[PDB]
Amino acid sequence: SLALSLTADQMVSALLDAEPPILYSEYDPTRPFSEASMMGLLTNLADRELVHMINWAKRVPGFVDLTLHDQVHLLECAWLEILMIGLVWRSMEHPGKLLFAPNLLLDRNQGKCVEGMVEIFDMLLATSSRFRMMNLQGEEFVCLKSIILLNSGVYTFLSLKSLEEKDHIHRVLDKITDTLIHLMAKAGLTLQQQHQRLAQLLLILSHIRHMSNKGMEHLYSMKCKNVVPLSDLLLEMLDAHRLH
Amino acid sequence: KHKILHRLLQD
Ligand SMILES: C[C@]12CC[C@@H]3c4ccc(O)cc4CC[C@H]3[C@@H]1C[C@@H](O)[C@@H]2O
Ligand SMILES: [Cl-]
Ligand SMILES: [Cl-]
Ligand SMILES: [Cl-]
Ligand SMILES: [Cl-]
Repeated sequence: SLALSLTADQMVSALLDAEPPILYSEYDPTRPFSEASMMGLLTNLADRELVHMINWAKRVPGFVDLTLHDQVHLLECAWLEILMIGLVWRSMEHPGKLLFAPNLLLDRNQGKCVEGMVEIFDMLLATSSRFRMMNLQGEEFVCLKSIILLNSGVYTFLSLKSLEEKDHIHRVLDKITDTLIHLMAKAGLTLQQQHQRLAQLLLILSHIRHMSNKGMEHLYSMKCKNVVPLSDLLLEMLDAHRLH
Repeated sequence: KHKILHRLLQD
């Protein structure tokens, strides 16, 4: 139960150390965009990030204390939300653009290359705009990302000791909550402002969930149309949502 | 023990 005995500062340190690297896309500027190639680039990248994400998850305090089957469920539920919040964060400093990778920066018109995608882009762009308005800090972002991992899936658990097991997840979520407040208190926010920013931050997660739900149906539509061949991990990740 | 994700979580 080491995760429940961390100070806020140690919690923050642990999450910062855990952060995965920023990967490059296989984008070739000498290749003219098509629906297939764009979806090819995005899925290839996402497929490479999933591996790093799995390794990041193991470093989130509390996560390794769960059973393997719990760990699988949380990740199956959250993976696209986690990709999206990382994207939105990377993009905060590039208005009107999404920084999928440092060599792959797309605007909304380039999203129109893929059927149904531009509406997802617009929401992702809107979320980064909100992050920029709020002046979201890196220490707040790594708390939010971990909250997404632990929260998405915590209530859809199929079930024993399930109850007792979930109790541990809620204790960690509470620790992350304390850590956020700690951060905000340290930055000089009054009590009132602390509760207000905490709520604003957590209310963004609702939108991130909605975007993930929409993105998931879009990905599934791409698979069905055979637009791009999807990797076996990404397929498994997608199929876990049991769409149509 | 058959899912790819399960395998990668085990390493
Ligand atoms: C799933 C997705 C391709 C991969 C994208 C993707 C790829 C890498 C990454 O780091 C983040 C994202 C977030 C957006 C993802 C797209 C949303 C859908 O409209 C589309 O099918
Ligand atoms: Cl890579
Ligand atoms: Cl085309
Ligand atoms: Cl338009
Ligand atoms: Cl005060």
